Amino acid sequence: QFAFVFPGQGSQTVGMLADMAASYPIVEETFAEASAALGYDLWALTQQGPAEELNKTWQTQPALLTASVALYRVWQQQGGKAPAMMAGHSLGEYSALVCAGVIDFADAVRLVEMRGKFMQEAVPEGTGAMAAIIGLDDASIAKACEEAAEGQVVSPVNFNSPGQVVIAGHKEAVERAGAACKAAGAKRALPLPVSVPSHCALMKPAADKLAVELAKITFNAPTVPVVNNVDVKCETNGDAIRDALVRQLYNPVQWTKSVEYMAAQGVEHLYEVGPGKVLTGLTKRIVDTLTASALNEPSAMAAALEL
Repeated sequence: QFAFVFPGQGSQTVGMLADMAASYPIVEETFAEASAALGYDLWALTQQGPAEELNKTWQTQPALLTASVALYRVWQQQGGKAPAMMAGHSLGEYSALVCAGVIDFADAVRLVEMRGKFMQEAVPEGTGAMAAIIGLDDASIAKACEEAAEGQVVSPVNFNSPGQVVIAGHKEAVERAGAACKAAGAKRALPLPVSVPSHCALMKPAADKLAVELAKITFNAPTVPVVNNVDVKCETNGDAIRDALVRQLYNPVQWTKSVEYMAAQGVEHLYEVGPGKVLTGLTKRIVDTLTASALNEPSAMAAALEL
């Protein structure tokens, strides 16, 4: 049995899905739906860039959601069976919820554009930072962050695998926390092209704004289980899923535990339904007997549909 996993920010690149679109018209048709909802040509953005535009998060997010939904649509069109379960990394959670029939596609495109805007405006540029902590155990990192906070905010915001954890918060506190992580024996603490300090307390007021928008949108029952980032739970109540998306924004993404959870449910393979191979690469580091592969090139898509 397999699950579909859907990537988030960082997985975009200019030119992504070009080959798939050339093999499958439903890709650009899907992007045309999104672009009608957005009021600009999203496909052209993804194909032409420039990178700096594609990397602006209120454009990144709809771009990624659309890419993932397009790939799902190809799978389904070509006779692919539904996965046993779905999960997505931050933005990817929205993609999963669309593919699982919870949120209308166009609604979700508009939603994640607004999500990105709320996120971008959360704090002044130069206020926040993110850092990747490499080669330290989850607990040591949380403690380093606690000690380092000193009435600012800093906390683990992505648990991506054992020994790969992103922290975020106020710039100064993220500096202190990095240093402490190093001191605690971390192999690296790499500063990221952040700005937006996602998935920590700094995102509260953004989350409160998101809540207001989410409430306007119809949520349906999922047709396939979606493991959520915040609680590692498969909610089915439309209104519980909504609430989990609000809480998602200012709480850590529990990716490590979500992958463990899927494995525990009997999932044996993760297909990454989106551009890049980021979640694919995480998989074996979380559960070494799990396999993963991406479904963003025609041939790979073909090979999977043969199974």
